[PDB]
Amino acid sequence: MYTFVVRDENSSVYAEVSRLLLATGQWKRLRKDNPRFNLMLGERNRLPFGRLGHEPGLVQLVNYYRGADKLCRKASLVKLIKTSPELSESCTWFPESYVITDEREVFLAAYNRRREGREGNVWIAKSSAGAKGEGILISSEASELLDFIDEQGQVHVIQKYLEKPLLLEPGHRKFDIRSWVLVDHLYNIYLYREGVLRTSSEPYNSANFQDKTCHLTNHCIQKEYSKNYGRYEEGNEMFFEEFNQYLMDALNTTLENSILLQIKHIIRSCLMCIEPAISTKHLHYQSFQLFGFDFMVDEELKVWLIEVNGAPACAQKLYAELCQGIVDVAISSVFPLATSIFIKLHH
Amino acid sequence: MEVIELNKCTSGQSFEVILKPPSDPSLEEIQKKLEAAEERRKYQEAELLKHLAE
Amino acid sequence: MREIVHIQAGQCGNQIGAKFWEVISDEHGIDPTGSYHGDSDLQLERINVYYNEATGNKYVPRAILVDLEPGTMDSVRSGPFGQIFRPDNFVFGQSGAGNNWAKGHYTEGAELVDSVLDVVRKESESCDCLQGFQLTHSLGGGTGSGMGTLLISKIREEYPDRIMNTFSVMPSPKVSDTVVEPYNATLSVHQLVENTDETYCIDNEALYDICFRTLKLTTPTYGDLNHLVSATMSGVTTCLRFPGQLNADLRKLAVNMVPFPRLHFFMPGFAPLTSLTVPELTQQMFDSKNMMAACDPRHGRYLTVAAIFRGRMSMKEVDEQMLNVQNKNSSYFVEWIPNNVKTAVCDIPPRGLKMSATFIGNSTAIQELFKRISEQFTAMFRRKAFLHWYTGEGMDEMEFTEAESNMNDLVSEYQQYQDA
Amino acid sequence: MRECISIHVGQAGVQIGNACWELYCLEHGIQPDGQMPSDKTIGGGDDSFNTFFSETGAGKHVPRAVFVDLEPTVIDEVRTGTYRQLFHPEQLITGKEDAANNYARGHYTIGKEIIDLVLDRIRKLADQCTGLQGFLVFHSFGGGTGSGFTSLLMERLSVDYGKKSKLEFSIYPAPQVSTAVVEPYNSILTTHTTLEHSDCAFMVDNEAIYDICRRNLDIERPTYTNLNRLISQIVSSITASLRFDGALNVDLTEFQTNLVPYPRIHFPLATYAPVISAEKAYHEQLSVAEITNACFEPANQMVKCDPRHGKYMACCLLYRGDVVPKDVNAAIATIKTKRSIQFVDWCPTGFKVGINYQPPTVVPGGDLAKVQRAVCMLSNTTAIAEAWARLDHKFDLMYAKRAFVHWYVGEGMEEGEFSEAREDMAALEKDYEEVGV
Ligand SMILES: Nc1nc2c(ncn2[C@@H]2O[C@H](COP(=O)(O)OP(=O)(O)OP(=O)(O)O)[C@@H](O)[C@H]2O)c(=O)[nH]1
Ligand SMILES: COc1cc(OC)c(/C=C/S(=O)(=O)Cc2ccc(OC)c(NCC(=O)O)c2)c(OC)c1
Ligand SMILES: Nc1ncnc2c1ncn2[C@@H]1O[C@H](COP(=O)(O)OP(=O)(O)CP(=O)(O)O)[C@@H](O)[C@H]1O
Ligand SMILES: Nc1nc2c(ncn2[C@@H]2O[C@H](COP(=O)(O)OP(=O)(O)O)[C@@H](O)[C@H]2O)c(=O)[nH]1
Ligand SMILES: [Ca+2]
Ligand SMILES: [Mg+2]
Ligand SMILES: [Mg+2]
Ligand SMILES: [Mg+2]
Repeated sequence: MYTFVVRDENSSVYAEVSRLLLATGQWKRLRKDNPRFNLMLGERNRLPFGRLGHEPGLVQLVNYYRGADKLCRKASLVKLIKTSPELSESCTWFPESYVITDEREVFLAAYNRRREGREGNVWIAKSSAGAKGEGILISSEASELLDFIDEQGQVHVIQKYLEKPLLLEPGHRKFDIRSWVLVDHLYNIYLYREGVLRTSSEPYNSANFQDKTCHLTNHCIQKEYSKNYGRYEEGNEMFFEEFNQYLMDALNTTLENSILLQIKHIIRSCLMCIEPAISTKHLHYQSFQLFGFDFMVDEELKVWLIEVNGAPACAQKLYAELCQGIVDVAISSVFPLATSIFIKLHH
Repeated sequence: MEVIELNKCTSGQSFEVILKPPSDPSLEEIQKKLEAAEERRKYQEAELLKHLAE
Repeated sequence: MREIVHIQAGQCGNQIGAKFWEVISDEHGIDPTGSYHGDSDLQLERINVYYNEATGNKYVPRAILVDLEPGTMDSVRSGPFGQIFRPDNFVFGQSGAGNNWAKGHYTEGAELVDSVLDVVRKESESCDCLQGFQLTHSLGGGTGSGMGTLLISKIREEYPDRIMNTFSVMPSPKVSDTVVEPYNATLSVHQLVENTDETYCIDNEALYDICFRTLKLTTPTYGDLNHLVSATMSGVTTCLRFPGQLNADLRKLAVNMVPFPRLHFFMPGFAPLTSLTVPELTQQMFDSKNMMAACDPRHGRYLTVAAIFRGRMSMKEVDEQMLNVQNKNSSYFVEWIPNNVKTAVCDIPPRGLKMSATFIGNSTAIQELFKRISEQFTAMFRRKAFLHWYTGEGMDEMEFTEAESNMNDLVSEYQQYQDA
Repeated sequence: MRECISIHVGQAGVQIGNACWELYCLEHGIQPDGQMPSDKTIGGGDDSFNTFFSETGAGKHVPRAVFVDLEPTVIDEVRTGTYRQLFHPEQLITGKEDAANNYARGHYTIGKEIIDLVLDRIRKLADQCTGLQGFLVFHSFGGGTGSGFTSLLMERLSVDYGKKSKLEFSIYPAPQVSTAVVEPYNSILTTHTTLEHSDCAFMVDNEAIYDICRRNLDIERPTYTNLNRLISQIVSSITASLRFDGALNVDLTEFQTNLVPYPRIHFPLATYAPVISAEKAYHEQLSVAEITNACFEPANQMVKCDPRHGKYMACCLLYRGDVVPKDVNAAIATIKTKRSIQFVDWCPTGFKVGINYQPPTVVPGGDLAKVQRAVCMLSNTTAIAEAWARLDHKFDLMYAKRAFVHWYVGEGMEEGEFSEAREDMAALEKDYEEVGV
């Protein structure tokens, strides 16, 4: 049969993956340091890529793409989009972002440009360290944002805040879309049919930007600091069936046409840009990886990329269907035994 | 893509190409350590022989 | 590293040694008279490892036959290959050892040991590059255990820089001669733990079980057990005796098989068991039923393994099957010694069989065997039963308590390394 | 002209040296009896090939080499082989008992007894040199002789010829083709001991050469002969600049100048293309662009690692055969567009290129097909640190339990040497990390 090792003890998705692998009866689970494995569910930090693919008589596979971090760290993503010809600074689906090699000087210029017109000058300061939904300040004055940046030790990026976001009703509430993507060892790009909408439970407000719950749509922040949680939709999470129904009823369009095309395009562009850097097609070991893409949708039904998560958490209701899918497409394809849930994004 | 310092002969050529620009222990110690190792080994052998003698 | 000096002591030692010499003499094309009638030069390339080239192009085993009784050595001299051995290499007394370790080690054996060492010295002087010594003996009797261990100690004193290798037959009540076998064995193991580099643990319990429940022999004789032993000794010495990519010698074996100095007791294995594809060879030789030490390797872990496949086979499938067995039995190999399994192939199969495989494992499951001995020891020693046999030869109870402690310590070290 | 002296230590070094000198004789037109009909200066000369061959009055061309092994059989094969009369009997030095895969035996107990004799033979060769550049040292990491005795010899050479350059060709151990369980220990022990005495070292991972043989030569189970003929091709590429008329890497100091910006980071990665089977009756001769691109495929590297995830400090392309600069430059521009080649900021992004018009030479009746053009790339990249990491980890697994340590202590070493060597290796990995990202 097959062997696999677990090194990311606390990750929901791959906890379930190992559960199902063991349940198949044809996979053994060794100790974390045992080198004779077929499959490594690796750690998120300092994963020893240098040691894989050196065991004679062992085909080795790992659930992470060495080099994918360039896509999954904020400043790294901004530099990738700015310096990569495949998706230049002129690419329309990523907000105007500046790293702060420092880009403060070139940011002040676009800020001055902002000032001339009445158009909004709202920005959002972001850092990769603030995973716990904190470390962000939204204000129209740049001096405040820069003072915050200096007060915080980590490196940051400033983004243009989407002052006119697409608002759900009833509620007048903001949201973001999480799409799950699986890249297998052949670099097929599979988009999970089911995505989620993390919805701001408490209505949006253009006046004050310190209203953190109506401006920041994160499940944890919404659960902790929002008075109503699950009022409009269960768990502050909407799924594509009802969201598509709402799109039809309110805007007379479908999820596939108004949103999903742009999402597929952005996923394909990002993952094709870095393919030459991270592909394992001719490597002594193989990689697959699951990504969580986060999108905003503005008032004009345009889709914007916010961030890419390389260590994504799933949605409780979907864990079962997606995890199995992983096994079927990422693991069992390299290690056989014994209608699809994905969309192949061809290239 | 600047080629510089082209050299040719009948056996072949060599050259350089710039695509972008930039942005001991003495013998005494040897003998000493070799003989320190040998003294450790000699001591170990003498310990073995002492044990065998008892 | 060329010449090996072979020593067989006591009844069991000399019987298994005789069978070893006739088996390998057949393999090398040497007949009972010592003349070479083989067909391949590969039989003679490294024949000096075990044979001296005498006058008239005769080959004489570099072997010394020791006993405190003349009987078994008389029967050896009378046997098929009896005339092959060097006449003055027979060294024997008359009194015997009475299955008494003290007699072989302290009293009777003491009188004969210097004569033995004189013969050993003469054999070693003629050696271009002496590897060391291999001794065949049992641990349950008196001459093999007591006098063989005394010999090992004196030889180490004279040749501290040579490899000491033993084939040591362990006692079991299933093939018991006397009730004092555990005593003799425990006292011997202490000696072996200190003065040998490699010991092949030949367990009479395992040999009996294999003869009874696998070869279907209803009543196994000593010869039946010996046949298994000689097959194992041929297999385990194959790479020393024949040219191969390995270029094996006793010291390289010790260095690569013994990670900790005291844990140098190997479980041999053989396939097929007699009185076949590469997958079958691999599966059988790793099967507990094919183990010569009566221990369940599924009860411990392999520190190191060395295996030889003999016959005309694809080395590719041998590699594949060895890797497959390691992967399907991953839990039974320690993970903190990388690449701890070594394999070789020899194109010359043993007599009558076209494919065979021999296995050497340094497994912590060997602790079971020592536990078995220790318990049997303590059950008598707690009552001081049969001690007078040994105190009458001058021994004290302290020496028994010391041997007991050393063997229990050995067991605890094996247990330590089993829990990685 | 300035002579170079080859030193082949242990089994791996001796057999690789046999392959190399066979290839040299084929490339220079020297027969197995040492006669070289194309040589018109008898008993002497100033030619490029004279850097590797001295001449006798009888017109015999004799390698400037010594072969050392603590055991005699392998060098016995040279004494009684096709090139028996090629070497002077004093060039082949053997003992009686080997190091038993034990670095301590090679370095301390057995090696100490033979170091003076080897140095005397080496001095006998050096005294015949008007100008001596340095030494090329062939050995394995894994063997007891190749590790311990080589380290001892390197220290003594530093003492005796401090001015001279020392280049290494080192076989990095692989389980697919291995002899000892303790090969990691030896590997680290010798590296730590040799690091400050070696100016530039070309590591060849047996795993990479093995897989290249299996894959490109369709050899099910490669032998040491297969591995060594491929290695000899690579080594010949590296030394052709020393043996032939040229402008690039024409002396041993140039290897350090061109490839090594820091003394301790002196392990350049070698990549070679094309490797094509002689047995394939149908073959498509590859262009300059194709072999140059192959130079950036991990599958063609002498060590398996991913240069995409490291940084370059130097890059040198050594072509042989039908190659003109035009094609090289075009192919480089293409590759630069299509590949991830990041240099360190404190070095220029450039390639040094050498072209020898003579196509690669193959042993008649070998597995390597004759090709019209070939290329060996030597790039000093931090990605090679992967190898060190791999090796160190194995060391750590055993040393945590002190497994096998008693064999080394029994020869006179202390555990302190183990921990000291491992600390030096940790420092080396730290250096590679600092230069790279
Ligand atoms: N590529 C290649 N590797 C070899 C060759 N011979 C041995 N090796 C490798 O070298 C390592 C063993 O070292 P050896 O050179 O055989 O040992 P040694 O230098 O003679 O030292 P001793 O232990 O005394 O025998 C293993 O990793 C082998 O795989 C060879 O001819 N070619
Ligand atoms: C079954 O009868 C055998 C007898 C042997 O000797 C008399 C050897 C072995 C001889 S040897 O001279 O090759 C030394 C030796 C032994 C084991 C090793 O591994 C654990 C290694 N290291 C290899 C590695 O890295 O795995 C080396 C034997 O096994 C091929 C089998
Ligand atoms: N430029 C912008 N315009 C409007 N809203 C923005 C924005 N940038 C970020 N946001 C809001 O920030 C919220 C969280 O940001 P983000 O997701 O980048 O932080 P994060 O990575 O810590 C949480 P996660 O990685 O789980 O999605 C989103 O809900 C989004 O609405
Ligand atoms: N396997 C095997 N064991 C034997 C043989 N002869 C004796 N033994 C065992 O060896 C021990 C007896 O010792 P023995 O060799 O007879 O005594 P010694 O002559 O005094 O050394 C007991 O465990 C016997 O079972 C034999 O031919 N084969
Ligand atoms: Ca000349
Ligand atoms: Mg995040
Ligand atoms: Mg008896
Ligand atoms: Mg050797």
